[PDB]
Amino acid sequence: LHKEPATLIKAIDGDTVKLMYKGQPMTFRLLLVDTPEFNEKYGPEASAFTKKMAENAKKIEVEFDKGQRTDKYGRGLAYAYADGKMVNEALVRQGLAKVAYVYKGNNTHEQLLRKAEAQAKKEKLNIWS
Ligand SMILES: Cc1cn([C@H]2C[C@H](OP(=O)(O)O)[C@@H](COP(=O)(O)O)O2)c(=O)[nH]c1=O
Ligand SMILES: [Ca+2]
Repeated sequence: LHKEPATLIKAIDGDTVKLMYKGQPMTFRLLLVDTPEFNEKYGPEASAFTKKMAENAKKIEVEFDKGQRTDKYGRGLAYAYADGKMVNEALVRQGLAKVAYVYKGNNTHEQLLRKAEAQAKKEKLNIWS
């Protein structure tokens, strides 16, 4: 897999963000994770976490997996990075997302994220508290 450039257009919530990619606006949904909706417990914390990570970043990149690159809603499916740090992983490590939506053929970083979820659970962080 490889990283490609994008720029932030707007934070949306914990697991979706509006980025410009190959010069076009797109909503990206983060692969392999599920944040609470804003209206749910830890939703506002998840939104804030992703917003801060994306806005503070000097460099945003997206990394598509081997399979589908857009979902049935026209959302781009990617791993997102802020200054080299994967947002998907960071959310899970902080207990602000669960590993979820692991479809065959778009699951390259599954075990990395499960290891992060285990550590968040051990620490009883946020959604595991
Ligand atoms: C993360 C992800 C979601 N989806 C679809 C599955 C779910 O369909 P349904 O809407 O019918 O539940 C929805 C969950 O996204 P959200 O968590 O953003 O709601 O997005 C994919 O198709 N591929 C994916 O990789
Ligand atoms: Ca969600």
